Amino acid sequence: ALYGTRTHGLFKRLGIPGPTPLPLLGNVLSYRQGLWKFDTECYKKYGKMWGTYEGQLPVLAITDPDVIRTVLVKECYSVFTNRRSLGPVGFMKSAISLAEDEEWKRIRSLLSPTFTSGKLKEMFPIIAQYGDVLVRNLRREAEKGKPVTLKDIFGAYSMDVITGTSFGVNIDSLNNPQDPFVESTKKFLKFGFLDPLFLSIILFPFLTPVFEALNVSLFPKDTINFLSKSVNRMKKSRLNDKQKHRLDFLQLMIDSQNSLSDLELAAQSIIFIFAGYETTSSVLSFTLYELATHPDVQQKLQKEIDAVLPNKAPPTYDAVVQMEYLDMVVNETLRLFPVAIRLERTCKKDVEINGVFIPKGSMVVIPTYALHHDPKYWTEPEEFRPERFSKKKDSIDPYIYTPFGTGPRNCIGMRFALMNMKLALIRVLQNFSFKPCKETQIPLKLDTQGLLQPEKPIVLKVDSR
Ligand code: HEM
Ligand SMILES: CC[C@]1(C)C[C@@H](OC(=O)CSc2n[nH]c(N)n2)[C@]2(C)[C@H](C)CC[C@]3(CCC(=O)[C@H]32)[C@@H](C)[C@@H]1O
Ligand SMILES: CC[C@]1(C)C[C@@H](OC(=O)CSc2n[nH]c(N)n2)[C@]2(C)[C@H](C)CC[C@]3(CCC(=O)[C@H]32)[C@@H](C)[C@@H]1O
Repeated sequence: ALYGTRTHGLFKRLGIPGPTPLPLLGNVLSYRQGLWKFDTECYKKYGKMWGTYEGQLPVLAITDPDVIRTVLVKECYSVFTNRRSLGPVGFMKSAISLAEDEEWKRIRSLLSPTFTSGKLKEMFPIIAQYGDVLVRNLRREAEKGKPVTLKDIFGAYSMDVITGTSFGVNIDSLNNPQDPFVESTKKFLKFGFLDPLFLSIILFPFLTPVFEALNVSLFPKDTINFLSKSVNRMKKSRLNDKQKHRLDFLQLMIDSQNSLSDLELAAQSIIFIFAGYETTSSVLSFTLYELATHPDVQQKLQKEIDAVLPNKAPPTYDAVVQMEYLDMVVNETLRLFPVAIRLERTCKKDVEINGVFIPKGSMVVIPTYALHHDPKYWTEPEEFRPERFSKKKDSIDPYIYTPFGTGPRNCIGMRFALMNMKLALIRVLQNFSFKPCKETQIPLKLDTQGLLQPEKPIVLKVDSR
């Protein structure tokens, strides 16, 4: 009867193991140690499948590849079409990721042409120009002999490529410390699942219509207002530029208007900036950390770069995407550090998952981090071994290794993100070597809040070649 406990007997009734939930809270306060940690410990303790509660919301975690393939691929359109229902977001409900069902299919179908093979190849010289700025700014920090905080300069690179390619504007995050775009992303859900507003929605989902009527949002009003005005400024500039320009992300949405509302257009732009910034920055920083602590891998990778691009030859799109050892290094980094930590799907109706009848509205979790570190699938899972992804080896199971997800709801900017990071890695490894200093944290400790990120900022010594 009590509102805090109505569903907390479900998994016990179904014979599904899991940690005993607390009234009102469920198991959500166990997230405070980091979702990567909670999922791993539930996996090791309960096995192939376990259940938890976010407030009263039942959460079923699955690790079997075939069950994962059923949820993410086979029954996506019919059952598992959307992820969680976030809460009060305002107009950001129309963002491609947060849109649901047929509205999501339409928006994704409209935006997907942004990342065709031709469009990725077309925008590659824009990314290469920022790569030149990256090497030069990095040499400036290197030649003082002092260690380099990677997220400063690679965050600026990550924000520059997503801004220059999508909106056709060079905001020059790399050369303008105090970048309003970078700082606007910082306020969003700092405390993660310990965020008071987000936690109140988890405990009391019926508060969402109340907060929507009050224009309260999980997104910071300041961030939303700055990015919307920025998008609208670049938009008006594009309509007045009596000159040539790419058919880019911004133009694609402008074309949809002249035949997508002003708010919907802002929502897509805001999501692309959020999804593209911290992800690309973190993975680049994780990769260089692993290369600095594995100098044999760093040397071998530099040898492939010099063989394919002799005499510091500028990379081409084809060169970037076809360097085998570079691909394995990036894949192995994403195995160790899948920054989204897990995949989530909502049951839009009752469904039987692996002989288990799960009610409508429940959440299914694919614990990407736990599966990436599972010794059942990877020998010595904590070790950084790019040779795991050798083309000569057996094919990697696409439902165990899910750093970008799988199925119709997977990462739409996967190839774009892989091109950005590989371009940056080639250019800096053509010019520099990376090694740890006294200020480097070895081994790397993970934060407990939000995205998979280091507890302390990664700092490395950078020497010229
Ligand atoms: C290394 C960098 C990146 C990682 C690890 C990453 C990871 C992910 C993951 C795990 C998902 C969820 C897929 C699923 O639920 O099955 C996702 C979705 C998404 N990503 Fe990425 N991503 C990255 C870069 C980017 C970039 C650069 C963009 C923008 C250009 C982007 C835009 C999106 C969008 C829009 C979605 C939602 C797709 C949808 O719901 O239809 N991501 N990403
Ligand atoms: C803001 C975009 C959303 C809502 C959160 C994302 O996360 C971010 O984009 C960065 S979170 C952040 N950046 N800065 C601060 N302070 N927090 C996640 C977690 C991920 C990294 C990229 C993909 C996806 C979908 C599935 C996910 O796993 C999320 C997007 C598309 C989401 O729709
Ligand atoms: C799926 C990723 C996780 C597990 C949930 C996220 O939530 C999403 O990413 C929602 S994306 C979506 N919801 N509905 C649809 N259609 N797409 C949260 C809540 C957030 C928005 C983005 C950051 C973070 C960490 C701290 C949080 O607070 C969560 C990620 C990194 C989590 O690891």
